[PDB]
Amino acid sequence: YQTERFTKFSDTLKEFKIEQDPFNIIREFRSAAGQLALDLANSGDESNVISSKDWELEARFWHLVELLLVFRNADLDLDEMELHPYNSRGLFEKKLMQDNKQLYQIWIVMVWLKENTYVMERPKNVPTSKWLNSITSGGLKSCDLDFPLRENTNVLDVKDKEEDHIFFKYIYELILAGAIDEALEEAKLSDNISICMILCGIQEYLNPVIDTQIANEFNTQQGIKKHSLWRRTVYSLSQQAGLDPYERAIYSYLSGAIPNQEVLQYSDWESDLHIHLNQILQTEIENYLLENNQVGTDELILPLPSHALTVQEVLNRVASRHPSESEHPIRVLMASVILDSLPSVIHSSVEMLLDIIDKPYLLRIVTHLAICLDIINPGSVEEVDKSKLITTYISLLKLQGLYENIPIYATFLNESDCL
Amino acid sequence: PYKTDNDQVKMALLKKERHCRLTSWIVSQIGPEIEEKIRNSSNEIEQIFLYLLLNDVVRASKLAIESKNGHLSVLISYLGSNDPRIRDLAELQLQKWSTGGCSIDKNISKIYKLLSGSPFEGLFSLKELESEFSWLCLLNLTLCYGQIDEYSLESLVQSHLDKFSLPYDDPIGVIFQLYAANENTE
Repeated sequence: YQTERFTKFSDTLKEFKIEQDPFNIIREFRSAAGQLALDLANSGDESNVISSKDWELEARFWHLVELLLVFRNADLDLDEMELHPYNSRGLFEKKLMQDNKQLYQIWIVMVWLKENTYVMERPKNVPTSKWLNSITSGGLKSCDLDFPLRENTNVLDVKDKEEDHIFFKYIYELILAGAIDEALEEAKLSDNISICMILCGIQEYLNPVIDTQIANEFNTQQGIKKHSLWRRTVYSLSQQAGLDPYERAIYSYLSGAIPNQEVLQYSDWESDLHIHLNQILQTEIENYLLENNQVGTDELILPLPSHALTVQEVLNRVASRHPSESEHPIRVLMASVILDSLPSVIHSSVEMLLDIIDKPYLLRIVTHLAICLDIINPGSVEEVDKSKLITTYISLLKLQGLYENIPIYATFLNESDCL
Repeated sequence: PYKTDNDQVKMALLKKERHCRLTSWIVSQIGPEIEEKIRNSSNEIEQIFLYLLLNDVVRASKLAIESKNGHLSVLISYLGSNDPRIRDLAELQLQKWSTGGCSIDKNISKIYKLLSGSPFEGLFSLKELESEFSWLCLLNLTLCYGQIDEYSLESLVQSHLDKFSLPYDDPIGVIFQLYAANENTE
């Protein structure tokens, strides 16, 4: 049956044009692609696993699109935040994220990135308690994380290191997926309390009594006051070798840094891009705080880079670092959406009809995207480009013998006359 | 001097200000005592602790960093934020050690106890330091870490005094007692 597909997308348009909010269209597009992603995946020829991934990718694209256009377009401007110098860093961070939309967009994108991150299954047969093997062998004179740093790593039993590897890798995957809470649960329950405490340092300080404007979200102070310190402390910890590469990787991510080579070598376009947006973000916040004298000089223990990249440039670098992935045509759209250069690329792939034809999803996707765009933002895509796009997709509805659902697509030109 | 959105915030800021001045002053007093002690220590982690005794979180953190105690270093940076998560986590770690825990360094435990927010009030207690430090120094410990936000300055100081008899004849002691006694100063 699967050669139903076009119907599904077409179907959504019917429903929209017939209940005369348009963001639902896209939401449905997402679900549609996702549903299809499941079909080709379950039981299939290994020729299907490829086009299955091109559907999952499809789906993620619709999601990213929803998220960003919702934020950008459903922009109805709220009330400005009036801080005082007595206010906590927590509030300044919040203000920053309110006022600066360019940067919040980065947040949105990172959220999306996390959303779609793979995490291994929870490690089984995890041991009763930490470093149990070394303790049992004798020779651990102190039971604290810093003991084998104080003197040769030869102290720790092999099996203990191996388990620490399992743990830190799992925690890292959880952190990249945004699963910070699950990471704290794992830390707690796997007898890694100190690592947990480290993970608690992620929050900026807020106090409900002083920072009135969040006396709703909180009843008790939380987060840590000397954060610039925390951050250098973590970064330094991250650079200290004789630690597992995933642990160092974790601290790298937390400090707004770029994890060690041993770990970074396995990160893909999405993962890598995520890492570097994280860096942009971290740097931008800390600079925002410095520009408002909310950092205390004592805390500037160490040099961290102060110069934030632009999303343009991060994308550019990650691109040259992951060419295969980068060049994939829906991931190009992903970037195009991220930078807002989206009608730009529509008109572009339009002229590529004048190796877009070789890949099937593309001509569809661009067309439906163009439709959505002009629905949500009338004027968005040039009248001509709509004409050209629908023209060509329609002639494929003909080649598939689904003339049945052509009128729906007609509802966008007087050129429709000619059908 | 600066204007405040509402008046309970003002009250809160005034509390912070007073607290900061009191604790800067205590550090002024205990200063040479502790600096002497740091002079004579032969152990780095103990020095880190003493730096916490002078309410210098940053130099402690720095020495930690330098002495290859990095995790500790991270933990230290929390001292003086009253994050109840960290408080209960630190206490938990302390119980786990104090139930088996074949061996934990004597000063690392002290530092964790400081993170616990109740360094004498406790089950890994710094109360025995009664015999090694000026009463004022330990009071500094309660006042700086101790649980600043949930308590008023008075009932906090009172909390500390409830754990330690001060010498009858000592007048700066007397003033703390009169301050904490609040409801019945007279």
